[PDB]
Amino acid sequence: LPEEVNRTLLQIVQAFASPDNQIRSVAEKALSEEWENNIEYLLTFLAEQAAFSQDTTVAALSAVLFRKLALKITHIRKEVLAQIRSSLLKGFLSERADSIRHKLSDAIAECVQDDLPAWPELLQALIESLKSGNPNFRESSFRILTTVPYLITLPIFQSGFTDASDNVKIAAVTAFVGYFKQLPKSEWSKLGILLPSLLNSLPRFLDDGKDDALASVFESLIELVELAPKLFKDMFDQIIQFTDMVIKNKDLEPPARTTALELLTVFSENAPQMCKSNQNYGQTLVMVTLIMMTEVSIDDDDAAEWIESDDTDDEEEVTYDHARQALDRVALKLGGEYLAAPLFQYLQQMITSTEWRERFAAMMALSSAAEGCADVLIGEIPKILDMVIPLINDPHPRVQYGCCNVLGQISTDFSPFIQRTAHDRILPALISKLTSECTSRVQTHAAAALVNFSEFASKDILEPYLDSLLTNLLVLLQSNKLYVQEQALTTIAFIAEAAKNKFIKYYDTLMPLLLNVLKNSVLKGKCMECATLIGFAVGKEKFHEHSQELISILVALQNSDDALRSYLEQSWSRICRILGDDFVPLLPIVIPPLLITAKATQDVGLIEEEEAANFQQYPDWDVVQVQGKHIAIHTSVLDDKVSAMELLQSYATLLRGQFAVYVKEVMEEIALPSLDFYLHDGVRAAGATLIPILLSCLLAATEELVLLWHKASSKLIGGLMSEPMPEITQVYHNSLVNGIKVMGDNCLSEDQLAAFTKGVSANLTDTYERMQDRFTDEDLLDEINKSIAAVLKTTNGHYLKNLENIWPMINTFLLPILVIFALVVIGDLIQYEQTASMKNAFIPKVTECLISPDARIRQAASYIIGVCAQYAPSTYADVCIPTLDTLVQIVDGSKLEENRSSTENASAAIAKILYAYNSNIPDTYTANWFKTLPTITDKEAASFNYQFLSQLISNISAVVDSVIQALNERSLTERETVISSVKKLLGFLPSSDAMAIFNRYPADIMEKVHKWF
Amino acid sequence: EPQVQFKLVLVGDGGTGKTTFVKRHLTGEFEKKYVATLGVEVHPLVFHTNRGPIKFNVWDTAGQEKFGGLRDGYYIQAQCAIIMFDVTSRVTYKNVPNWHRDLVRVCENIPIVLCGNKVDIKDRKVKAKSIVFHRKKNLQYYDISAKSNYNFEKPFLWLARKLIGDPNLEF
Ligand SMILES: Nc1nc2c(ncn2[C@@H]2O[C@H](COP(=O)(O)OP(=O)(O)OP(=O)(O)O)[C@@H](O)[C@H]2O)c(=O)[nH]1
Ligand SMILES: [Mg+2]
Repeated sequence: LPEEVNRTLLQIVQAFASPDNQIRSVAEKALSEEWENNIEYLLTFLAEQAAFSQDTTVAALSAVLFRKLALKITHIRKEVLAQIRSSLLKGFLSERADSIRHKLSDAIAECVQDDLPAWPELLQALIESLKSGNPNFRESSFRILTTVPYLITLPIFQSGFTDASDNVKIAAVTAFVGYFKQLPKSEWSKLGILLPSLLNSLPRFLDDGKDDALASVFESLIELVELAPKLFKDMFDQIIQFTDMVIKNKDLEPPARTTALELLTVFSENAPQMCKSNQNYGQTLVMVTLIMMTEVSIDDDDAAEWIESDDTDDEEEVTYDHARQALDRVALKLGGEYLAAPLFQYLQQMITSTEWRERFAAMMALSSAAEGCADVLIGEIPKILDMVIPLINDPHPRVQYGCCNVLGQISTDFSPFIQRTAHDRILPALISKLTSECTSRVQTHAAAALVNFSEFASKDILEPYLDSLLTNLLVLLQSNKLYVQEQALTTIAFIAEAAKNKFIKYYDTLMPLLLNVLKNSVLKGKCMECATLIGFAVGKEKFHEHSQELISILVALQNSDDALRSYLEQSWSRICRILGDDFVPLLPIVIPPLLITAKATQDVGLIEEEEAANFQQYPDWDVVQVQGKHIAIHTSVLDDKVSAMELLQSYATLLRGQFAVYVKEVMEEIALPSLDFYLHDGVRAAGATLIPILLSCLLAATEELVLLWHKASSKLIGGLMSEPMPEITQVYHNSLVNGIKVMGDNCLSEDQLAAFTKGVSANLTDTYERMQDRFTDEDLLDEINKSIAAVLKTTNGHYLKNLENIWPMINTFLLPILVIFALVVIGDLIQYEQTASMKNAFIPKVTECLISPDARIRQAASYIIGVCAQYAPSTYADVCIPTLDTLVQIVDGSKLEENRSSTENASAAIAKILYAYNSNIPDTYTANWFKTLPTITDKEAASFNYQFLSQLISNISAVVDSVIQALNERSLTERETVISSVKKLLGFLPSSDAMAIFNRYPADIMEKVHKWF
Repeated sequence: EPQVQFKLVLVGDGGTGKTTFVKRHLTGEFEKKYVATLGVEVHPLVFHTNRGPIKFNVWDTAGQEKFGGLRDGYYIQAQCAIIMFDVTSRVTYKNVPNWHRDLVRVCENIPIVLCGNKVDIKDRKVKAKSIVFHRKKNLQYYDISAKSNYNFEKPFLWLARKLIGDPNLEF
């Protein structure tokens, strides 16, 4: 190279190292910007430096850079590749530092390639160097064969495995495994034969005391098992016995023993049937993991250090941690069938040893094996408790903790069967560890294990143990350490569901202990939650004894410098459910934060191409592509918006008129704008459910109401045509219904009625279309029925006119879900004698429907016939009286769950006809009707029948019973007059005749009957 | 001043939190936006221990191949390393063996700590079960969170004990 070029490049490569960002950034620009025009010179330089520079940093960097830039070699002129190769190779064979020869070898490897010219000088250099008296030459040659295994395509590797230099051996093994890593399986059996030479070389490492080098070889062997487990079949016993021997030699440093364990473990993951076909594996594996799990609290028999620390793992207990996860891993792979026997053979022994570490080890080993061995151990369950539970009182606290751990683990792993059969042994055992006699760590771990057990235990099983659980946990609550206070509060809140009643008992000592913890965001929050759950449990009057203090701590907590914030909100809310309208004065503290959050805007922004690839690292954001562009919403922020709205809505629901102050602001700035949140349906839905509730809040307090309703209805209606999600469309109709119900009579205007019709039609249209393609649809149509009906009523029929324009659509539906829809619509039409225009278009199909095999169709049909007689008496008589016989037949599996509903509407339908055309009927009928009582399921039907029964007033015992049944079955209500009519009939009978009718009825319904008559 | 100092190379896939992790140590602030590192940024971190001030010169490298390019040249004369991955992104863990492989290409034998960052996030994709590369290579593993400071110092403390060779070293 030109001498100028050299000093410029040399400066740059040297500067490339400053820890200092300037010197090094300047060199970075220089390389990237100044150095297709210069690349060959640069590669030729860096190859020269690595080969010939006397400076170590320079030589190393250059070799590393050369390799890196080469992968960024094929597009280089052949005259220069050859010169590069020749200098790299001259460098390699010259006098270089070990690490530089390593880096030269790495660079040389980048110069061997399928498309690159043959380089037979390399091949020759490797073979010679492998025979050199310099280990580094030998080691470095294997390294090359590792990186470029194709150069390989037997005595070389056998000399390699046997070499006096450990470095060479490790590189031999590395190269040997690399071959299988890189080449196809068809090539494998060609080096496979060497595996026994390799394995036979292994005992030499322990003789020389070179266990660090053994660990490296174990690393390579681990990789080989994951590629070709079967290759090991013939010598499986030999590797097992060797790893056994290594692990037991506990004067060796951990790495040879932990990697030996991993070698053992990895056979279970890659050849389970191989492991299972050889009883030696299972026995060795259990034995060695057991030995390593005793290596705890070394040189500390009392466990002083462990007793004094927090409830996290000691990361100094390396072999123990490794052994735990290994046993777990093997158990999960091999199952209990195979492992229970070897496992238990050892546990039986160690449970009884005089060394505490072995009694602990036994617990932790069971703990590790339990899930994987569940298939067998879920049945050997008394046997397990017979070993474990005796140790719960070991003189040694870590053995105690160990036993708690197992009871916890198996309460999970053998659930729900263990909860059913061992509650009588497990709970007392764990509960006895709660006492302050025991050490903090043990109390805490036992308390944790009670959570595992409770997770799958019924309230009945827990009940007799609760007072005992609670009295003990209160003491834990008084510990000076937080990891016990916290775990105590986790358990009390887990149990709060059951003990909803047993707090009143413990309340007076508990609540101040709770207030003291509050006076660890996680701690404080869990404490808040226990506090307010206890307050709900013991009710408002008893809660008043500390409510003011609790409130004032909460207020200070909210105004102090996000897990906690979700606890404050839930707690504020539970206080509101306790306090009733006594929460009102807290609103200006509690609501405004909720308002801020609930007013978040949808924030859509243009992301840039390429920036979209990385946005994947903001998980609160989501990105969608629209045209050639990407846009993003802050989704998390909008989830929080829904959260806030869910809270404001439950405030408005609880506080009724008292929330009115907030209505207009919440309506206009939160509810309504939310309907336009196009990227987020949670928002839109929350916005809609809010509407009617707000109105009814303002109503209860007091034109404003009218303005807000007009705005809100129209936005709802507008949403109907554009809304993509039918689930959301259903919400909007629901919301309209509920709004109409709040606002009352004639609350919609004519444009609204028209805009509604369009909406309905676009929804009906798309429902039809989704279904001419194949509950979601049934439900939507269910709500559309409700909104049509709700709208009809507020107009008092006038909506009849609009209703027509979409009559063809209705009519298509009429001729099962679409049918039920249409029939229900028609029933609503008639309810508000101006439908004659349509009588002819539907009665043929309704009369058909009457006898339909579908109960739901008959129901809707008969309802229509009944409603015809009630609201349109005369424009329908030619129909009602003929069909009357059909109804007497539909009436007769009639009284059966599936069609009890249908036959009850027919029943009411005939009672309607009988009423409208009273003595203009061809009277057997009314006696037929009667035999259809009682009406116990459909409430609006029952409501007509008992009104008709009451207009009319042998069958007296049936007259009475008809009413008893309806009342007791709660189908007519609010037990609110047919009774007056009945008592008059019973008046006209003696003392004794009156009595006798109730003689059939049991005590509980006779209590109710006394309070009815 | 500190006379005990080490070159620490910090590698891992882009967006796993490497810079956020270092900034948190350096200034205590948590940076919310992702601004890819270009090449490398070298930051000194000084820990005050019961054996004196220990300085780690942290070479915060670029995880995005497009900004890396020559990353591998930063590995030179490093005395220890952290490989980071993202517990919420399975792909970052799947790349751990490649990061490891490259580091040992240059830095033959040297303590390496593997860190799974972002354990403060709800939906873990890389569960404790999955994470086992540390067993196959004898690396020390830790769950960490730059956001919550969970196990914040563990990686540096481990490396410090290992490199000083004193297990009683305390921060
Ligand atoms: N929730 C959470 N977010 C984190 C955590 N650590 C980092 N982040 C965020 O993740 C993003 C990526 O952080 P960076 O630290 O710049 O990523 P980097 O690994 O340095 O990436 P490169 O420089 O491209 O290699 C930023 O938005 C951080 O705020 C964490 O522990 N928890
Ligand atoms: Mg970075």
